[PDB]
Amino acid sequence: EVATPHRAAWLAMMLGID
Amino acid sequence: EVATPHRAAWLAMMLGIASKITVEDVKRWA
Amino acid sequence: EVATPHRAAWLAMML
Amino acid sequence: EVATPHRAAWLAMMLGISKVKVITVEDVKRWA
Amino acid sequence: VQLLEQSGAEVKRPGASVKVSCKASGYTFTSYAIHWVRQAPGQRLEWMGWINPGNGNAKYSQRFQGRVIISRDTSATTSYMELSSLTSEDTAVYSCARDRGFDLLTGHYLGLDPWGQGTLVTVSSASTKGPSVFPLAPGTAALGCLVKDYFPEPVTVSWNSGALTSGVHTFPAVLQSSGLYSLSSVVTVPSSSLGTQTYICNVNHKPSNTKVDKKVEPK
Amino acid sequence: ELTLTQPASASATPGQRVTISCSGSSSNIGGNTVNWYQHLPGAAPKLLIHNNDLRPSGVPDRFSGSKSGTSASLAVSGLQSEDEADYFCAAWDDGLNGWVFGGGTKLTVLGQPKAAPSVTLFPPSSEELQANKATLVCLISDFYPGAVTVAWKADSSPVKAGVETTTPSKQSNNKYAASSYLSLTPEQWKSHKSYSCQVTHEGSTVEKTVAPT
Amino acid sequence: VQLLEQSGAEVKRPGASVKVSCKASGYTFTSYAIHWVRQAPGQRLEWMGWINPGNGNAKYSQRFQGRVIISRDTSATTSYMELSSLTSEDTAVYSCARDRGFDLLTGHYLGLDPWGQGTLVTVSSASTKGPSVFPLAPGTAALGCLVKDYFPEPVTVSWNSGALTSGVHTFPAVLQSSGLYSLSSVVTVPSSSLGTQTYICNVNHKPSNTKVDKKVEPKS
Amino acid sequence: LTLTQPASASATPGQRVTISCSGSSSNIGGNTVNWYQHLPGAAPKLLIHNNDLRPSGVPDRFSGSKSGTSASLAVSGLQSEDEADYFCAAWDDGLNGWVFGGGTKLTVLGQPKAAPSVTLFPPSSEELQANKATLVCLISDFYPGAVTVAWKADSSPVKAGVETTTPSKQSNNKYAASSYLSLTPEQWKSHKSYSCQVTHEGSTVEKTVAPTE
Amino acid sequence: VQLLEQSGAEVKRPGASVKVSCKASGYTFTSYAIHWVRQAPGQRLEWMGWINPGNGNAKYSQRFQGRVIISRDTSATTSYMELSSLTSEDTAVYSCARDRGFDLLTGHYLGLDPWGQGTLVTVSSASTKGPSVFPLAPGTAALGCLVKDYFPEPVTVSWNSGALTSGVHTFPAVLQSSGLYSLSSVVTVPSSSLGTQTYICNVNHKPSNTKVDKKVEPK
Amino acid sequence: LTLTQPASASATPGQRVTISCSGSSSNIGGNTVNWYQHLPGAAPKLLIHNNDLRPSGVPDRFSGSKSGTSASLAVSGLQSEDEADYFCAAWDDGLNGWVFGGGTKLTVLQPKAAPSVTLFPPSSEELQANKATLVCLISDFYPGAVTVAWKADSSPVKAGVETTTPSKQSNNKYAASSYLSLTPEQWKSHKSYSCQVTHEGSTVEKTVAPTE
Amino acid sequence: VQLLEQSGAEVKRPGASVKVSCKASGYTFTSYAIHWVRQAPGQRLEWMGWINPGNGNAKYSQRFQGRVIISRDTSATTSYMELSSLTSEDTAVYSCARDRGFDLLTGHYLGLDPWGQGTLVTVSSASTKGPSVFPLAPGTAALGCLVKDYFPEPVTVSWNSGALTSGVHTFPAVLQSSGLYSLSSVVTVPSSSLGTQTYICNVNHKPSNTKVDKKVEPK
Amino acid sequence: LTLTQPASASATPGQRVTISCSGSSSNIGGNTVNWYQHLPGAAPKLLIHNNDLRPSGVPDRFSGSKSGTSASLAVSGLQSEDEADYFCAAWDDGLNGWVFGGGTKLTVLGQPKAAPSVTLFPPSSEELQANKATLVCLISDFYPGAVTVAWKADSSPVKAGVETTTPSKQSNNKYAASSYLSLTPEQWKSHKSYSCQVTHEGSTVEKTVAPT
Repeated sequence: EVATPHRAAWLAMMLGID
Repeated sequence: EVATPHRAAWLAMMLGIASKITVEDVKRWA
Repeated sequence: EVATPHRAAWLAMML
Repeated sequence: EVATPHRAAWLAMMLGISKVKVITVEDVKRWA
Repeated sequence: VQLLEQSGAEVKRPGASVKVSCKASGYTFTSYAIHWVRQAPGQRLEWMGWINPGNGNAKYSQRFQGRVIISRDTSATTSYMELSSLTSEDTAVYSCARDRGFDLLTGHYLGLDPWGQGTLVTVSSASTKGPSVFPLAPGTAALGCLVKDYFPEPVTVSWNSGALTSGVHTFPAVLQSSGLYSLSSVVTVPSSSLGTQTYICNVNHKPSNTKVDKKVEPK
Repeated sequence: ELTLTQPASASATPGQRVTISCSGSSSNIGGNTVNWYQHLPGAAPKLLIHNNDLRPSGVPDRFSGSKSGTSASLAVSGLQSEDEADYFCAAWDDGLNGWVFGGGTKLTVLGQPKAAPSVTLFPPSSEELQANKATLVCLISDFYPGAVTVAWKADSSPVKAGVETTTPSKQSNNKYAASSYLSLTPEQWKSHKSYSCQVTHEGSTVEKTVAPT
Repeated sequence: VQLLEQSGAEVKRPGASVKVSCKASGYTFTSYAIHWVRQAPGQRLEWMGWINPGNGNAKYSQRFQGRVIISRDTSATTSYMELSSLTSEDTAVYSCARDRGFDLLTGHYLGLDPWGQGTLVTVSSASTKGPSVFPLAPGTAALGCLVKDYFPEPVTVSWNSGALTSGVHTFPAVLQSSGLYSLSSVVTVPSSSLGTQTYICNVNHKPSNTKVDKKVEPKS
Repeated sequence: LTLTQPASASATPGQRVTISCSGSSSNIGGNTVNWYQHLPGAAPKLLIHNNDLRPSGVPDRFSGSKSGTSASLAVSGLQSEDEADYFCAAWDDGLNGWVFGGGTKLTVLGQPKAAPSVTLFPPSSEELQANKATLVCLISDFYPGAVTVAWKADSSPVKAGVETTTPSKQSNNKYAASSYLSLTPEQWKSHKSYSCQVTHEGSTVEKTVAPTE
Repeated sequence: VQLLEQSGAEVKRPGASVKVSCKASGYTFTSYAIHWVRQAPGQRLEWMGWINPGNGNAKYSQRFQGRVIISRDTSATTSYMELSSLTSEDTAVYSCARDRGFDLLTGHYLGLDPWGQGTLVTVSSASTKGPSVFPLAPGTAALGCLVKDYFPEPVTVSWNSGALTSGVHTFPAVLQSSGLYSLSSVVTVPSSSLGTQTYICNVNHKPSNTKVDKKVEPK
Repeated sequence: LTLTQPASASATPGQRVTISCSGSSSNIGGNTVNWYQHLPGAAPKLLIHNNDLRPSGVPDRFSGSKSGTSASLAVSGLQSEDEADYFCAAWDDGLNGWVFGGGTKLTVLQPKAAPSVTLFPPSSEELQANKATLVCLISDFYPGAVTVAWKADSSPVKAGVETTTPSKQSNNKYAASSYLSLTPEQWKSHKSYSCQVTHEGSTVEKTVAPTE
Repeated sequence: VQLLEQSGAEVKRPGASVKVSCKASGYTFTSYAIHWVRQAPGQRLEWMGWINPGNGNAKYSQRFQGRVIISRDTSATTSYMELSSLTSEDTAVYSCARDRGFDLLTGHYLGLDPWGQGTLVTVSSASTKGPSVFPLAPGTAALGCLVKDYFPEPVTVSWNSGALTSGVHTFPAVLQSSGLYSLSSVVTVPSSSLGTQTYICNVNHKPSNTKVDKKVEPK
Repeated sequence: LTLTQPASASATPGQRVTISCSGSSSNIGGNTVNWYQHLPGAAPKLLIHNNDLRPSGVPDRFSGSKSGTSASLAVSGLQSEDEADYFCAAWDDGLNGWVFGGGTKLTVLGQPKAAPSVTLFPPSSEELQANKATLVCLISDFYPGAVTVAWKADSSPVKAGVETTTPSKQSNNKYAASSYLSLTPEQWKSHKSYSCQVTHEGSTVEKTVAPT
C-alpha cells in the first residue's frame, strides 16, 4: 500500500476514511 | 484572551472559528 | 501542423 | 612384446631372465 | 482506572490457531484504537495490526495479511486477535495497547498507553521426553554432565546425591530448533582428588518420571 | 526494510547520566514522532516520553527526550537502582503503514565493578558420538554488566548453523551466566582441526578452543 | 516564484500614523495568512499581528491593540498595516511574512515563508535639512569632505563627478543627539599629485534637493 | 515569556557551530521551533521548520534539534556565506502570537587579524568660523569588526559629545568605523591637543591633532 | 512554495511502455500548462509535448506523435506521460515543467518554472544480474576490487565494513557493450602493512540482493 | 531548426563569461529566449526569461542580451557555485514547440594537476574464469579532460576499450576509468600492455605484463 | 609384520613429474617383486609396472612406456615410482603391492599381499578462485543456490545466517573438466510462506576469503 | 582384454551373495583369479588367491569358484562389516601384466529400498546473462545407493558437458547425488525441453524443464 504519515493514518482509522 | 496552542490558533484563524477532545467528541459537537 | 507564434500558441492552449 | 604366461613372467623377473624354457628364488639359488 | 486485561497463557501445536482477548475498562472503549503487537523471546517487538472499536475497521501488517484477524466486542469492551497456521516462529508474548491518538488542539501525539500484561503463546510439536545424559570431560579441574533433549521443563541436577555443593554451577536450559530443552551442569573439583574420589551427577526430570545417574571422569 | 536501530546495552554508576540512541530514516522518525518506553521484567511497558520530548505526569523529570532529524535519544539523569530495565523507542513508519520498534537497550546500574566472562568449552563425549550426535558446550559465567555475544569458529571460519545461545541469567553473586551449544554430526567434528568458542563482553573477546582427539 | 514585495522607507513626525503595504505574488493570496512583525534597532523581532486574507479576520498582540490596523485587498493581493500615535519607540523595520500553515496529512508546521524585504519607518521630530560640507585636511596623503547635519538618509558622495573612484571610501553616517546625520568621505592620494591635481567631492541629498560641490585642499 | 539565545557565535571555516534557543512550557515545550537565517540587508530565510525539517533549497549542513524547552541549530562545514544572523521563532500560548529570539550573530573567521588604520582630522577653519567644531576619527581595514574608541583632552579622558558608529563591512571584507567628537571652538582652543584612541584585539592605535597657528 | 514531484527511475525492456508521473503542489493545478521534455545522455533536451490540465487537451511534437500520451489527474494534481514501443534510443532523463505563461498586462513571457527533478528511464535488453568481484593487486601500495558484470545501477562498495575510509576511492562505473556495468574501488595502503593487515571490500547490489565480501591481497 | 550553443566555456573566479545562443527567424527572431542553470544533480533553474528578465532569487551577476536571431548570457563575478550547465530555450513555430540549445558546460577554474595513473592486470581468478580485464585508473587531474590510449607491444589497440566520462572528486579534482576487455589467450600472447593518459598535451604511461 | 608404508599426498600442475615412495618392512625386501598400480576416481584399478628389488629390472605396461620409471633402494628398502608429463587424466590414487609369487612346492600363486595405503596425486592447473553464486528458482517449493566454478574445496553454505536448518540439503561438489568445483544447496519451503518470507543463502569460501549472500526467489 | 564385473550387489544380513568376474583365455582362462576386499579408507585385503585358497584370518564365508574364463566369489551369512568393494585380479598375457575388475559395491541392506527423488533446475537468468548455462539435477533419498544419470535433449541422449558425482551417504543413511549439464545459452534456447533421467534398481525417475 501507499505510504501514509502517522496523523493521516490515525484520522482515517478513527473517522472511517479509507 | 485565553491561551491557545499554535495548531488551535491556526485552525481557528483559517477555518474561521475558543469555545472548544476525542474523535467522538468532535462528532457530538458537530 | 501550421507555424504558429509562441504567444498565439499559448493563448490557443489555455483558451 | 610377445605374450607370456604368469608363471613364466614371474620366473623371468625373479631369476633375471624368454630363456626360461615357503622358499623364495634366493633360497633355491643357494640350494642349487 | 484505564486498564487493559489480557487473557491467560496459551500452548498450541503447529498448524492450529490461537485467539487472545484484551478486555478494556476505566475509559470509553469505542473512542480509542487498539493495537496488537508481539515479542518473541530475545527479539524485537513486531507490530501486527490495529482496530477501531467503534467502526470495526481493522488494518494489518503485510507480514500478517491473511493470517491474523483482529475483532471487537463492544458489549464486553474486548478486543480479540486470532492468529492462524501457527508455527514455532509464532511463539511470542502477545500484547494489546490503547492508542491515545492525537490531541487536536495541540497536534500532539499522546502515545500508546496503557499496555496489556501480555500473553505468552507457545507453539511446539514436542511432547514429554526424558533427558539424555552425557559426561563432560576436560590446578582446578572442570567436569560435568550434559543433560540433552528433554521436554518439558524443569530438570533437577545434583552431585553425589547432594553431598557436593561447593563448585557446582547449573546453567539454565536452552530451547533448540527441535523444540526440546538441553542444559549443562559443571562442577569445579581439585585435580588431586580425581584419582581417589568419583563424581556422579543426579539428573532428575519429574515430568517424564526419569532419574539418571551418570559418572563423569577424565577421558 | 525500515527498522529502528538502538544500542544493545548501556550502563553507568548510580547518580550519573546515560543516553540511549534511536536511529531511523525519513519514513519513521524523520516524518513522525518518537516514543520511549520502560519495560521492567514481569511488567507492562511504561510510557516515558511521547511526542519526542513530552513526559506524562508521574514520570520523573530525570527522563528527558530529544530528537534531531532521523535520530533521537533518551537521557536519564541521576541514575537510581530502580532504573535498571529495558528501554525501547517506538515510531510510526509510513512505508510499513504501522508501528516499528527498537530492539531495546538494557540499562544496567552498576553495583559491582565490571567482570570479564570465564569460559569453559567441552568437546562432544565419546558416548554421544556413539549415538551419532555431536554437541559442543560453551559455558559462560561470572560476567557483568551481563551482556555477551557468542561466535563459533571452525578452522578460523565462522559457523552459525546449529548454534543455540541462552539469554544471560542473574546468578547468585549478582554476576551473570550464559551457555551456547553447537550441534553437529560426528563426521563434521572429526573433519576439522579444531573449534573455537569466542565470547565478546564489553568489546573484549574471550575464546576457548577444543580438539577432536 | 513566491514573492512578498514591500513599500519603501517612511519618515514620520511623532503622533502621526504610517501605512505599510505588502504585495503578494506567486501564490493564492487568500489561502495563506499574513503576519506583521517589527524589529527596532538593537532589538529582537516583536510580533505585531496577523490576518486571514480569505475572510478578513485580523488579530493583534496585546501591546498593540488600539494602535494597529491590519487589512487586505484581495483584488491587489496586498496586505496593509497601519500604526497610529507614533513615538520614537516605533522607529523600526516592519516586515510581513506568509504563514504556510500546517500540513493536514503529516501534521507538520511548514513555517513562515516567504518574508518581505522590510520597511524602515523612522519616527523623528527633526525636519528635512540639507547638509553642511566641510573640507578635511591634515608617502601618501588623505583628503576628505565632512557631510554634516543633514536629515534624513541617504547622502550620495562622489569625487570629481565620478572620475575619481580609486582610494575613495565613504563611511556610513552617525546619528547625533540633535537628530541629524553626519558622515565623512575620504580619498587617498599620492603626495606629489596633491600640489597639481585638485579633488572635488560631489554631495547629493535628494530629500532636500541639495547638491554641494566642495574642493578639498591642504591647509595653509 | 521570550526566547533566550546567545548574543554571538564564531568559528573558522569548515568547523561546526551550534546556536542555542531557550524557551518555556508555553512556547517551545508545547509548540514547534523554527529557525531563520537573516542575511545583512535581506529578508529572513527559513532554514528549519517543525524543529528539524529543511526546505528544498536548504543544504544538509543546517540541522535542528529539540529537547523540551530547549532547541539548537547546528551548522556543519562553515562557509563564508554562513556569516549572518540566526534567530529562533516559536508560537507562545500566553501571548497568542509569535515570539522571537534575540538572534545570534554568526561570524566565520575567514581572514587573519588586521590592525585598524586610524586617521584623525582637526576641525576645518570653515567650521570653526561657523562657531562649531567636530573632530573626525576614521577607522578602517580592521578585522574582526569590533573596536573600542576613547577620546582624550590633554591626556585626560573625554566622555560627553562622543558619537561612534557601529562597524560596517568593506569591499575587501574588512571593517570600517567612525567616531565624532562635537565641541565648541573655545573647547578646541582651550587644550593643547586631542587624541583618538582605538582599541582592537587588545592593541591600541592613537592619533593626535592640535589647533593650528 | 510551488513544487513538482516526479516518480522514481525506471528500467524497461525494449518494446515495453513506461508511465512517468508529475505531482504538483503550491499552485492552482488547472491554471498552468505542463510541459514534458527528455534529455538523452550527451544530447540536448528534446521537447515532447504539453497539456492544459484544466481541460485535458494535449498536443505533441511531430517526432513523438502516435507514441506518447500526456494526461492529468486533477484530484491528485498529477500529470502523466506514457511512452510506448520503447527502444534503446528512448533511454533518457524525463522531466516535467510548469509553464508560467504570459503576463497579460506586460505581455512578458514568464518562463518555464519550476522543473521536476527528472526521471531516468533506461531501456535495456539486459536482465538483473549480480556482480562478479575480483581482487586487484599490483613507498605505498594500492589494492582494489573489480566489481564486474552487474545490472542495473547502483552498487555500494565499502572497505572493512566501513572501518576503512581514508584512502578509499570508488570510481563511477562504465557501461560496456554487453549491456552490463563495471566499476572499480581502490585503497592506498602502506607497503609495510601489506601482508600483515587484511583489507576486505564489501559489495552490495540491492537490485539483485547480492552481498559479496572479498579480501584483496598482493599476488 | 535548433539552437546552436558553444560546447564549453571556462574562466577564473571573479571574471565575466559570455555564452552565445544562435537561432533562426522561427525561434529567436520571432520569440523570446530563456536561460536555465542546470546543476549536475538538480532540476534546471530559470535565470533569464523574456530575453533579459530575472526571477526574484537570481542575483545581479546574471544578465541577458538579445540581437535578432542571436542571444547571450553574461555572468559577472564567477563563483564556485556557478560551475554548472547553461542552456538556452525558445519556442519554435515550425515545430510548434520548444527547442533547446546543446548546453554550455561552465567550469570555474585551482591550478593544473597531472593525472595519477594505476594499471591493474587481470586477476588469476578472472583468468580462471576465461576472462581478462585491464583496469586503468586515472585520478587527481585538473581540468577534467583526459585522452586514453591502449598499447599492445607498442601497437595501438582500439577494440574492447570502454572509458568513463570524468567525474568530480572530493578534493574538487577529476577521476576517470578505462577498461580493456580481452581473452586470456590475447593477454598471454603479448609481452606487455600499456595505458597512456594524455592531459593538457602531456602523457603518462603505465605498463603491465603476464606473470609466470 | 610385513608392512608397506607409502608416502603422502601430492598436488602438481600438468606437465610436471611426481615421485611416490613405498618403504617395505617386516620381510626381506630383495626377495619379493613390487607392483605399482593406480586407480582414478570412479574407475577400475590400472596396473602400471613391476620391479625386482634385487635385480632392479623393471617392466611397464605399454600405456606407460617412456613415461614412468620404477626404481629400488635396497639400503632403505624403498621402491620408487616416477611419472612424467603429468596430465589431469593422471590424477589418481597410486598404490604399491608386494608380489608373494609362486609356491614352488605346490605350484600355487600366493597373491598380491600386502598393499600400500595409497597416495592421492592430484593434477590440475587451477588456482584459487572464488565461487559464482546463482539463484535456482522452480505444496512445497524447491529453490536454492548454485555455487559454481570455485577452487579449492571446501565451501560452506547456510540459509538466513543459519536460522533456517529444516529442509536444507547441501549436495557434495562436482569436479568439472576445467578443474573447478561446483555444488548446489536447495531448501524445501512451504508455498504459502513464499509471499511473506525471503530466503538468502550464505556462501562462504575461506580459501579465497570470499563471502557471498544471494537471495533466491521464484522466477 | 579386461575383466568384467557387476557394478553392484546387495542382500539382507545372513544371506548369500555371488559376484561374477568374466574374462578371456588370456587372463582368467590361462591364469589364476585373485579376490580383494576394499574397505573405504583402507588398503585392499586379500580374500582369495589361486581361485579358491583363502589366507588365515579370512572367514570361511568367502569362497571362490572358477570355470574356464569365468570366476565367482560367494559370501554366505552376510554381516554388516561385509559392505565394501570387491574386485577380481588376474594376470593377462597379452598385456603382460595385471588386469583388475571394475569392482562391485556389495551393500548389506539395512533399509527397504527407496526410489530416488529428483529435482531439476534450469539455468538462472543471471547465468544466461553471464554467457553460461547449467542444468542442475539433484537426486536424494535413494538406497542401496547406486544410480545412473542420463541427459535427454529432445529425446536425443547428450553426453558432452555432463558431470555426475558419486553417491554420498546422507544423514538418514540414504544416498544423494548430483549431475550438472553445462551448455551455451544458445543451445539452451534452441531446444524445446531437457530431461534428466535417473535409473535406480531398474526403475527410472525423470524430470523435465523448458527454456521458457
